[PDB]
Amino acid sequence: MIVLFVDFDYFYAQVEEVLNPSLKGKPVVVCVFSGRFEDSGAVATANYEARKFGVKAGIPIVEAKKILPNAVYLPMRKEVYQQVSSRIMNLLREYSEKIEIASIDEAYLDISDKVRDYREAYNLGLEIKNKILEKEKITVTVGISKNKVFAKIAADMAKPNGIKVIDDEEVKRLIRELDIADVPGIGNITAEKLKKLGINKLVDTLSIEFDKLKGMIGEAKAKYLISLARDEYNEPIRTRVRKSIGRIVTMKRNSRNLEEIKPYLFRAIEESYYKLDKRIPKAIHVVAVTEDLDIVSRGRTFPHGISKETAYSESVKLLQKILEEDERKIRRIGVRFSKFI
DNA sequence: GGGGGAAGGATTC
DNA sequence: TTTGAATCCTTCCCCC
Ligand SMILES: [Ca+2]
Ligand SMILES: [Ca+2]
Repeated sequence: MIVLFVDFDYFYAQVEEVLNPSLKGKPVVVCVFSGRFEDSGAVATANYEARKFGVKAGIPIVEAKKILPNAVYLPMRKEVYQQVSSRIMNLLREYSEKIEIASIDEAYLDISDKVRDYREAYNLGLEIKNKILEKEKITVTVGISKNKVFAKIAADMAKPNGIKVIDDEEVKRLIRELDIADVPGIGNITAEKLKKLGINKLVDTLSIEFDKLKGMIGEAKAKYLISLARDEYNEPIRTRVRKSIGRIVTMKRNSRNLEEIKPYLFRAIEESYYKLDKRIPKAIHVVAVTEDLDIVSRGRTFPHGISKETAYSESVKLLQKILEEDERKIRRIGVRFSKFI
């Protein structure tokens, strides 16, 4: 199998630049404002000018403004980025029928039946890159290798505006020398636990005791890392169906007062249904963030799709159940819909 | 013992 | 560490 992964560079920020080129060269920070106060919320993403100084995905807006008070701060316009994204993906479906859209700015192309060797893969890469730069003025990074994971790792090493192949020889090497925390799917919480087992490289999972690994990171991740270590990575390039849609919102102030919360909940539901757009869910879950930033949710599943009225009544019950089973005040309330027809 | 599916906390981005 | 959106993934429970 030959895999070509495409990762759009600092995507949200890059899109704002394209729609307004005068932003080029300037640090641009795309933000998601929470509303509890002035500048409340986190940064979704920033261009490289802003990242050189620490401003990156996740840092509070307030802190980003302390570092770069004159940077350009823009509100997240997901709808716009999604449309630009869809056009780019469609350009990609032209280089292969077997494409997996892993997210708004990532896609995996199984190009076996399109190229014979990496040289030809690399060259198809350049085509793809140029086509996107020309057509949309968006720079992306291409990763090419034997499977989805190493094709992603190839992109991670070459971004931004890069292109990199990782052949079978580099893979065997990476299995030995790559820091495990750089393995797609392994996050901070799993990364640290792996350090607590003497595991820093993929190869290290082959010596530990399975039941010990299984019971520390989980049977799924365990089996996952072992398969990569034995270089037998098992999971093809399939489509991908967004399986859930929701919305969480922040309230002006905390409270466990049903009538105070309802307006927010109902707003979450309306926005949620706007996105559903033709998709009929069968399950609904209500989500609440307590005053001490703890998450709590309660959902229910039906044998038929959920009309908006049912969604309306059912969410009050779920919210009430929550308020009942938890004594803390609520800070944020949201809903989530899934199991579509 | 274990398939199958809901539920809801945990973790990844 | 805030701080949103979505999936991951143990776990509980019905029941053969
Ligand atoms: Ca990207
Ligand atoms: Ca991304």
